[PDB]
Amino acid sequence: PLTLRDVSEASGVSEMTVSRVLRNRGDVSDATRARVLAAAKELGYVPNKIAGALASNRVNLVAVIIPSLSNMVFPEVLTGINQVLEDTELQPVVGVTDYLPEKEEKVLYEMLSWRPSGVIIAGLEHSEAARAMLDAAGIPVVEIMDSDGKPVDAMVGISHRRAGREMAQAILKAGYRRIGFMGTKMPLDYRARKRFEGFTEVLGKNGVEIEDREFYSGGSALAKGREMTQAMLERSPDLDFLYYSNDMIAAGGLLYLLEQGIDIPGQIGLAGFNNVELLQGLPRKLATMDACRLEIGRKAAEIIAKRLEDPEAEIETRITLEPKISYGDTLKR
Amino acid sequence: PLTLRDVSEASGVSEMTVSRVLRNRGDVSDATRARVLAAAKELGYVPNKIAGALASNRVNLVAVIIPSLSNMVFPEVLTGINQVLEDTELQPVVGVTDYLPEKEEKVLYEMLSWRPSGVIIAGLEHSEAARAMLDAAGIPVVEIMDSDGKPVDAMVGISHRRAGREMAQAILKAGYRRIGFMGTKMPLDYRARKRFEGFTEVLGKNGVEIEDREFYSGGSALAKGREMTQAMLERSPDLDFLYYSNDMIAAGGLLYLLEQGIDIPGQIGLAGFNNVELLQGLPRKLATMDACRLEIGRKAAEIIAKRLEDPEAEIETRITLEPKISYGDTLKR
Repeated sequence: PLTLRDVSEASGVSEMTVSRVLRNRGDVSDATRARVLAAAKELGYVPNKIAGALASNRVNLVAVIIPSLSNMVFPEVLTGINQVLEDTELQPVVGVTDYLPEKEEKVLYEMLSWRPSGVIIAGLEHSEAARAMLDAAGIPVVEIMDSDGKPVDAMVGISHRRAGREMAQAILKAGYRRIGFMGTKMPLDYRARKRFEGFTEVLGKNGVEIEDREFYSGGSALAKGREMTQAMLERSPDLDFLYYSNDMIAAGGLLYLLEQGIDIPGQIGLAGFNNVELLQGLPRKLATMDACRLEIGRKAAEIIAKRLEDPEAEIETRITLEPKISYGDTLKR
Repeated sequence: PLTLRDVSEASGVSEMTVSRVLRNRGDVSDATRARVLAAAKELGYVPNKIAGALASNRVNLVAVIIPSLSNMVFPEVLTGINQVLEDTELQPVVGVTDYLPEKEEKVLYEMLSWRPSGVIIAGLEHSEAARAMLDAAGIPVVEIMDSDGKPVDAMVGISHRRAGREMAQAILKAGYRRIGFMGTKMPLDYRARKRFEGFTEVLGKNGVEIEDREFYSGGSALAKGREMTQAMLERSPDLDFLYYSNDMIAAGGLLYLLEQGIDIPGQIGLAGFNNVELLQGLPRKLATMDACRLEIGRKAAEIIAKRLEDPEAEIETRITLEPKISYGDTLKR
């Protein structure tokens, strides 16, 4: 339970003092200061830093609202965020939405009621109520991962539309026909859907129609990649190329194909998305594209950091990154 | 920055009434209570719920302090925490510590200054002050994952010493001699070290020892497991079993061996720890032991939830889970 009337018995000081020192209030000699502070540090007493008004006087909490920590996209984004804010000032905290508009709305509401200093949130699609909240927050807001839309305030991401188009072009160039696509967390993941639309736009444009497609509404996973790939290949045995919404499922498909002794890319080419580290420990190098996860995280915390230092900041807020396709050895012939 | 006045003018009622609807203090009819709430949502207004000082008045935040989100262990614990708190008015928030004591203390301090309603923190080893804060807090505190040492308050986990000891029992029994051990994130990960210890013991008491051993200071990685394993069969090509600190690196080693066309557990068997979903997508089924990730998180949340609704309750706060080894391929023989 421990409280103030306890820092006194140790600090041995009146009652009055303790406060005047904990929040840098009065003068108090350089000795009486580190006198009570060190007394409370022995007890484990931590000053109440939240007791305070609405905006203007906010807590050092930076709200990081993302869809999932189960893939391997955001763990890296958060790592970027931390490095930048590690310059002890603001404290990043993560809230998970599971891609549900409804839960994103409920989570942002909760965190906003705590009066944070900043908000870093994933994607550009939100419910009407959630969008209204990000608009009426008197604090900086950085929407991350996607730049195929209209940001509320700040933005840092890549164009998923492009990601899809580029991959489709490289595959057409490489000479594949009879494609086939597999994606997870659909239709909830708006970015994966955009990548698929970019892909689709180019193929049709060149008179090509995807031969087969498999969409799973649940989460990404290695097992799911093996399952979908084997199911699709039995359904459409003559496909020469498989495009996955992400590296994880692609990895699962890779291991299944190799296990079946199929020639990659001789018979079948493959490509995924995100360029996660896990790709470096596989027997073959999967074609993919870097989602720029680390940089997006560092840059997002970079904005919020400046904004809070110099209100009149006056610096770039909407950043669009353009990663390149890592070809590996599963696409080019 | 929107204010009550904004909600009042768009609602048609007095700020005093808006406040009573929001602070849920009045006796306002549901017709006007609904008109006010409906107006707050159109505007994007979020009520400041941080008007409570120190002990007695806490925010509805649940501090979830863990070391990493980059392994494949904690995202799952978090899912379990979320499932249980889904019902409640509590909102879990995560803080990463990178396994560093000094940093765990900084994160714990910051969050404790926001006066949370509960704390879920990984492990039993904390700095002097960090441990003191946890005990000075007047809230439910649950230490998760490790059940070895002594807790400050609540606890949910497994004995990592037992884990290593059990995996040693099964290994020796199957005939293996000349064991190799690979670990990652040591000496930062106390729990992995505890597993290595119980593993050693059973082996030393049976007159057996690790032929080749390599500890790694960095993070788990499928690629790292791959490199490590290759540098060990090149250094000591006569090993017959490889025990890994976690499944991530084990999976890397596994793929490598099957790539080298060797038989498992024919020429050499292998095992890990955690039992991550990723294992489900591999060509062979790696022997390992469940870390009870999901269950631990649900149970920690449950403890915090029940101790918040009825501080007088009296419930099981010290829980030790006992998972059993998961065989299949790679070990039995």
